[PDB]
Amino acid sequence: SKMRMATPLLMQAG
Amino acid sequence: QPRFLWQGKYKCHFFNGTERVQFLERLFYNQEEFVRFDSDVGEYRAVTELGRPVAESWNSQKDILEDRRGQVDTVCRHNYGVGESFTVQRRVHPEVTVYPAHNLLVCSVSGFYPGSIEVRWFGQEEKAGVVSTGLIQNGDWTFQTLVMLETVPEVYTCQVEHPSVMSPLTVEWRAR
Amino acid sequence: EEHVIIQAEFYLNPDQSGEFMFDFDGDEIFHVDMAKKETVWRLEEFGRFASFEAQGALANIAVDKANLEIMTKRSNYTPITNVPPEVTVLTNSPVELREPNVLICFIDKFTPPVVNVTWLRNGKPVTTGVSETVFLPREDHLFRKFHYLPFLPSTEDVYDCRVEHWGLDEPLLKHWEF
Repeated sequence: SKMRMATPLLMQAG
Repeated sequence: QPRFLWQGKYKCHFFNGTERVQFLERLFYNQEEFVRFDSDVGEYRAVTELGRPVAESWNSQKDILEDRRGQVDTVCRHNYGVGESFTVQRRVHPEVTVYPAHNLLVCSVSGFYPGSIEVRWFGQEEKAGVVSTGLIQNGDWTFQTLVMLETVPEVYTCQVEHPSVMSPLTVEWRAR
Repeated sequence: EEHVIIQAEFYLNPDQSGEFMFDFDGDEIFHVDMAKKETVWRLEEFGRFASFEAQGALANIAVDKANLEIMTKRSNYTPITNVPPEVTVLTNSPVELREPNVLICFIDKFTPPVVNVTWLRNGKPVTTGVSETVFLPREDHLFRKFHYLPFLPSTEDVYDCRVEHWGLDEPLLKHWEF
């Protein structure tokens, strides 16, 4: 029932 | 005023359902693809110079690669099951009509889903001289197509075969 | 190749505008309205078979905004090269006099994803029953967009789709007649 998604990766750690 | 655009595309490619699945991640800056994760390679690969240190940082992290390598099962294969009934298994009947457009006979096929369709002109069917505008996507889960016939010229019949309709749909035409 | 599902998201500066959608074989399954924190199914019936937590898309777009801001610096504040749209006004079915129909304005092959689309009947703008899609993805990573106008075909009425884009030197106006 629940559609999932790919999460974007963070390029830098701040 | 200056504009800056980011684009993220996460593609799940299914080849015969969940038997063969590939996950493809592509990142874009100002329309230009700079880095990508192809599941068939299992690592990030640069497309342009900006993606070189980007792919370098992510690939050096075991946790990042294992997350990206498991996308085929956790997201791709999971989502195929969730949407299967209303997308893959969606069937909407075509609406068939015949009219002339010099002589050129038109077969209008409308509102059907999915896109896969067989449109044949027929006594004996004619295979040569049956130009088509092509498959047109209406952007609302329906397709439309016009299949013409360079004729001079007898009753002409348009036969339509689609996965929604069990028997072939036919529309006859005669001028007065 | 059997079936393709694309999760397409974007973020645009300085407009601070983001979008998130799912595409199945060239058709939209749903999108997330960032302003309403809402999952919008392309066909209402889709929300009866599946669900999507809109919050996840908003957190994705925040990451897109952060990454865009990093990438903008790394490029030394280099901007998008604008591509103007080619626009077409058509119907979804053969047009019949006094038979309800829908005019569709197809705005294609453009970037950035910002447009000003207006429908007009006999000159005057019309907003009655009008509807529109989000910025839909193309394989050349440009955008396409659909604008819809329900109408009762006549032999007297004249229709136009006016589109404004930054890549256009002049606002495009595509004419439609029965």
